[PDB]
Amino acid sequence: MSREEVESLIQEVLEVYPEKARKDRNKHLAVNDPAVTQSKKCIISNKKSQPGLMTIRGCAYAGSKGVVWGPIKDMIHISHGPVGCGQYSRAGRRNYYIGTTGVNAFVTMNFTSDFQEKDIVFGGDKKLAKLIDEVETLFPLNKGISVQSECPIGLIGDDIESVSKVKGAELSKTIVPVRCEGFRGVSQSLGHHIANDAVRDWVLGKRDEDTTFASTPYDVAIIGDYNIGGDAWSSRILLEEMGLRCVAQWSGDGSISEIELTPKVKLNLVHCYRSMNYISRHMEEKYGIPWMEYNFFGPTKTIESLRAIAAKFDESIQKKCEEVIAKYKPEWEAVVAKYRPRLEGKRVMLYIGGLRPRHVIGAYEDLGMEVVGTGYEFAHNDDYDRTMKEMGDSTLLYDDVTGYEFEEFVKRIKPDLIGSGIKEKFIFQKMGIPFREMHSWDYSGPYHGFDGFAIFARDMDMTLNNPCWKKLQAPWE
Amino acid sequence: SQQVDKIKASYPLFLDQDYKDMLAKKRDGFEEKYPQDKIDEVFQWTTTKEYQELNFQREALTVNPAKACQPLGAVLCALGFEKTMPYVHGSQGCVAYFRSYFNRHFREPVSCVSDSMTEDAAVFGGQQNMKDGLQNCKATYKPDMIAVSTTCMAEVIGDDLNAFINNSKKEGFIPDEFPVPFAHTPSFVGSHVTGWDNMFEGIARYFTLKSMDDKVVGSNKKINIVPGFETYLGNFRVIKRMLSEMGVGYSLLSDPEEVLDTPADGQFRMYAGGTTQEEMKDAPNALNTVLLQPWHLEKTKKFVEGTWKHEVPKLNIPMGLDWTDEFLMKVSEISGQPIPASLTKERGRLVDMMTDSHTWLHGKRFALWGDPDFVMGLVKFLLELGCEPVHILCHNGNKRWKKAVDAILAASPYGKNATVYIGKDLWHLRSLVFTDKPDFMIGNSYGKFIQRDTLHKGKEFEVPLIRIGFPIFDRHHLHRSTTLGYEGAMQILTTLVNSILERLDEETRGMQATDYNHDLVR
Amino acid sequence: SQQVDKIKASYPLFLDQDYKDMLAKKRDGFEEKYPQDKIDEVFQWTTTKEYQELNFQREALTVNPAKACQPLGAVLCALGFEKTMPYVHGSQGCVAYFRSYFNRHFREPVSCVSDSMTEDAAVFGGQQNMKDGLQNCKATYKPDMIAVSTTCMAEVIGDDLNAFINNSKKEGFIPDEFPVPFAHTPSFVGSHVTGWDNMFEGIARYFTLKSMDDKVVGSNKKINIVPGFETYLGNFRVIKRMLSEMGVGYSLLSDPEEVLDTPADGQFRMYAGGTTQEEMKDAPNALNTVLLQPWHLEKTKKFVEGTWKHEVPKLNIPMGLDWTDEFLMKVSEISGQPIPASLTKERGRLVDMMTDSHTWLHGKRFALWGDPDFVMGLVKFLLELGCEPVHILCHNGNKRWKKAVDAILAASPYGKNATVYIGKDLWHLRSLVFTDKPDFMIGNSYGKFIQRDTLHKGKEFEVPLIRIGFPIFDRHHLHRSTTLGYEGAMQILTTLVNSILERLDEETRGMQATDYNHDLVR
Ligand code: ICS
Ligand code: CLF
Ligand SMILES: [Fe+3]
Ligand SMILES: [Fe+3]
Repeated sequence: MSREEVESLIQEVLEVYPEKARKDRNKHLAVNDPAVTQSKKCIISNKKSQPGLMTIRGCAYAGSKGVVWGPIKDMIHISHGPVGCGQYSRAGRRNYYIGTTGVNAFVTMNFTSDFQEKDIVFGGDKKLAKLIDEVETLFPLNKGISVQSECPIGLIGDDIESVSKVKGAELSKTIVPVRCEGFRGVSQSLGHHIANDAVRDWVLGKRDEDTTFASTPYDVAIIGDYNIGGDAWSSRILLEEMGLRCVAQWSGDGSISEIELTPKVKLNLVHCYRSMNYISRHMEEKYGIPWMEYNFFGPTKTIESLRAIAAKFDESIQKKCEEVIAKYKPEWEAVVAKYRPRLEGKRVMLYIGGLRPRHVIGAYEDLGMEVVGTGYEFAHNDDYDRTMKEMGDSTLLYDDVTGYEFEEFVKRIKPDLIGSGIKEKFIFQKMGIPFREMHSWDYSGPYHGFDGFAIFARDMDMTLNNPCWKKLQAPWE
Repeated sequence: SQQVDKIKASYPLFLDQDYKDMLAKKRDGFEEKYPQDKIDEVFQWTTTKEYQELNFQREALTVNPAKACQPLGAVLCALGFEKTMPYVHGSQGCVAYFRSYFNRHFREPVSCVSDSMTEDAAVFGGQQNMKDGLQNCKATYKPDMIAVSTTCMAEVIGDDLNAFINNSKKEGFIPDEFPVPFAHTPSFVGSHVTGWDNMFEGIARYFTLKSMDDKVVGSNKKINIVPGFETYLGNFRVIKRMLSEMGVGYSLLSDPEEVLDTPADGQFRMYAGGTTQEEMKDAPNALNTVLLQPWHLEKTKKFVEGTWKHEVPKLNIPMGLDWTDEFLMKVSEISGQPIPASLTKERGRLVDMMTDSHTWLHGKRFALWGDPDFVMGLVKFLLELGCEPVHILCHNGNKRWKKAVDAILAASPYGKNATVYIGKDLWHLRSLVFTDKPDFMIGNSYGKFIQRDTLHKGKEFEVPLIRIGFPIFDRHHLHRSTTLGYEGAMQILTTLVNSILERLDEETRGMQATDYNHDLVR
Repeated sequence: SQQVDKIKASYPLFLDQDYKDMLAKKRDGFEEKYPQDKIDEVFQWTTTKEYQELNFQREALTVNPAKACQPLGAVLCALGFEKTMPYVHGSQGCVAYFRSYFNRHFREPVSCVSDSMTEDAAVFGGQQNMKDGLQNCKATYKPDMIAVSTTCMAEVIGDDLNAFINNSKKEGFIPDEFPVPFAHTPSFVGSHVTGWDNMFEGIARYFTLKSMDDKVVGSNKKINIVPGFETYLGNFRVIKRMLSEMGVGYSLLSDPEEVLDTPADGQFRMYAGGTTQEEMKDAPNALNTVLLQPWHLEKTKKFVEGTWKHEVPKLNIPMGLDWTDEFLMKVSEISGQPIPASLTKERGRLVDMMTDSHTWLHGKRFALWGDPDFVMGLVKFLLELGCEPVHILCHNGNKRWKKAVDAILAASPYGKNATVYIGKDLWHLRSLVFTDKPDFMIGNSYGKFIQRDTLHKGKEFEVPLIRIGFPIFDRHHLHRSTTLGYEGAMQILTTLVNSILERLDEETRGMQATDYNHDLVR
């Protein structure tokens, strides 16, 4: 569509809101212009959601527990508060790991205090101490405990800092108290920030004086990759095939030892800027470790990222990077030859959280498809700044989009594919538009790396060209 | 490496040699993992009985619970009314979690909204959030009624839902005649079934407490049915079909099957079917009100008897032979309509399926968990099949329900080795199935981890999971099955016998070792 | 040794040490068994490509056939009429085998009778056997009519059924007005479906051929449905339900529905339901006749198009979306009744389930076998589900059906890797699944041996068996399922997707080895 038509569609969609809601939502919809380098002049981000408009955003408890701390496998994470949250967030995110669940790994488990009315009225400090004692009694092989605070804990002023400090000192254990109450902030981003602050204060500086770890000039840490079906492993195999040594993974398949060993690395490879930029900046300022953004979504982005990473080291690393690129070229070339004809010219609309709306555009372009509209759940203005460059002319940008807005935007655009979460999958499937879950990879994956590119292409081809989408109209209607 | 003609997903791609070598290198170099012998020792200890005593001595830690919070049930109850928008007063993360939960269980769109209450709203109150949210929801999604629930954050600070809604109506944010029923659903009290009960009671109060002057019992010659927290569309369908076959006028309140089974024909329907407002306004005029799941409909029962003057029958859930016949007989007595020949033929066919499968169903030891009414109905049905329940678990049960289940068990010789647990979680159940091993487990998708643990101990200690309950995430379209009535009994019996036969076939597939019992006819 | 608390059946009683030692002593002493390495070598050779070439070079030996003989289908067709006793002219062992087969498949009593022909009948004939059997059957079991079919013995010695029955009526053995339709069912021609066709042809001819002078097409404003050889009760139920819901008067000929699902009420009912003689006599007055399985109703089609003067439509079996749609449109066009909105909603629900499960269903390779029409419908549904059938087998199929299936496979991109086999048995299918391994097998209970062989080769070579078809002996109450129409499509889709997910869960249950993909949500 033309630029004058996207604005008309935006106005027609906004016409249904009341005055306050319309005025607020007019600031969150924009027509892309890659020339503009400041996203503040076109879109407004990181504000509170309008009440009663069916937002897709989550809470700070999600952004901390289910995002940052949860993937850590050797730790035990306590959902301090009522049951719901832990139950709703149990095993819903596919942060893959290797370990014996119930013995030394606890990712898919749900530990909760299960607050009652008497806990609200009288407190939860004694109950928390008893819970820590029972956790240590029944799960002796855990390497740490984290306390994720749910809303009531923040409201009633339960002092989990002192309980954590006392129990950790007396039991010689690392107990990290996290104030990730849902009502804090507007979305999962503040949960990311709180979890990063907890990591900085209670975990990161534990080995500040230990010098037993021998460091090589090829030490790297993957920052912000959470192994959604093995993406972290796929990236790690490429990084290790380059001659680089990965010491830490944050936090998919990550261990507390990797977090402790991170300050000894020579370079931080940040995948998700939105979630771990604060900890990357803290490490850069305190230990002098530089950090850089890398993207392993599609062959072009992967090759560019490998070359940029190899540019940070000596000639042997560059030679190994060239060897890896040459080795992996025929496979992704064959994948393109197989799947691009079936996917050429197709239009894609995306609505994901903080990073993936701009990171996956490269793969779609590698497969011959174009992105006609992308959007962020909770991303800040810097993410949109990076997003304007990657998106073409006259493409719609939306922040904190509502179900109504997304429904009519899709109705007016008629995209060939929609990539969003589980809360819009069936809405758009019943509309006759192929849908792909861009958070869990539709229980497939991994999609990062050369190995993940083939799975990505196969999944897009099977979802887009399925015979079921041509059968939604009865022959007699 | 990937071959384009045969692409591998995570399994079995990460079983390749390069990925295995990299995993081992990462582990040994940086994971600082405990030695494998220590891990095996700890697992074996966790499978023992001393660990069971330590686990059952728990007082403050809950591991893998089998329950949810009240607003989930409140939303499920609100979804059953015509053009009704479930509104949750509180934080948006709760609504997101509810929608994800119901999307995963039903594979259907689930409409729910929130006022997105923040820290300033937690300190100054949620009056402005309530006003703006009601106005915006009505303007945007245009529902005929908004049902308000609460999150724990609002309940702790004591939000006055009645005063907030009254002020919202008084300042013109909503029309004064627009129906906005509300209910208090504290998440630290009870569970999701309590939330369903609270929401239904609130809606019933809203449409019927101020207009009881012109109501007479039996005026409309109908029977009200309250289904409670139900996640099987087949139950609603079978109740309606049975009551239509008996020729009995019925008003099933809070019927959500239409909005949870919308067709895929090119358009998205936010609202479909549901109990109408006229049906609830005319509810007191019915001859009687029947509760399908009485053990979590206590407040509703109290309100109905106190206000509608309906003598609610003391009926169990229509699960199994005896209870389905009791339900049908009570309905026939209330309405005067005799039980027709079709239901008799269905009962005879079900008894003939029981007779056919009794040789394989007898003596089987079962561990089960779930909702109180559902668990007690399953236990009763297992008792009529000759099966032996061993571990009965209900995380949201109380002492009275436990006493009722104990009486049911003592009424039968197959309940001799059966113990009932209330307030326990699935870690306790794992300890139980490791110490006192049953043949099978009946529960929701959370028991697959218990099955994994039992398999890790050994093939002879494996306890297979039979998926009957809520929520089921790892299987598709199981929410379309039936649990209540004769049809549900046939479905459950077929599932159980086929699970037993599948396990037997798996155990006897070894050639020249165990295939002497790989019989063609079973 | 047996422990009273834990009494063991054959498995795992024979896995005990004493029984193991006894069996080892027997084998090493008096069996002259081949060495185990030789057995392993022979098995591995039988799993090879050269063994497949030798297996497909067969033209004189049949190993594990996938079909039965004509009198079985004749008996099944005769059981579908009101108070009709299936009479079999020949040997009693054939009747015993038929009753055992149908008792094992249906878990219900089956009534069939024989004249008990012996070598004396081979010397002379079966005239006296015919007369005595007819008289005894009429006296004892009081049938409304007797349908006569022949075994291979009666057809080899060339018995003349018409003359025998006319003589029996002439000499007072049976009343002259007693209806005794007959049909020739040679067991060396065709299969059970041919016997069903022949029996229905004989009954229709008996009731209509001589009384076509007062018949006018469309007088009764009804449509006739001939279901063919069917062993799924839900198929009859769904056809009746859809036709009644469309508002179409229908005359469903040869309904064995009620006699195969008799309720348990303390008494035995030999007869139940079935097509009435008035319906059979009034059939020529219908608007048209619809054959649900046209590929084994050729004789019936010839008769109804030549005698009844009905323009029978060229319809495929109503299996799957497209063919159910075409069947519904043809029924609507013949009857003039529009398609109801509820059927449209059911189709939309089927499409919704398809959209939900397409991700798991896509790319899966299936090897299937069974009757021609059922196999073709299954292939069509798999092609609409994004699955690739690879090994399509039909022992009782012909070249025209193979050409039609080839056209269907050419119509879809997912039929590129398919190959259709006719006149091949399950040993050929075993060779095929060893050579070109499919993900799953769809068929009757006879594929469990193939699954056992594949498991013996290795776990990663195992091809699980999905039990759809006839006969099913190792599972209970699968005969109550449905395969026709939208409801049967949903049931088949659910079975397929749940089998796939169960296999994935089985392959991901290993701790620290493959449990990274043991996802709670699928
Ligand atoms: S952490 Fe974030 S919503 Fe950066 S909360 Fe969310 S596993 Fe999304 S776009 Mo789900 S900021 Fe990760 C994300 Fe991106 S859970 Fe995953 S897919 S790259
Ligand atoms: S915004 Fe987030 S998810 Fe909401 S409560 Fe707060 S931390 Fe948790 Fe928890 S038990 Fe249920 S789901 Fe809530 S109502 Fe409370
Ligand atoms: Fe759906
Ligand atoms: Fe039976």
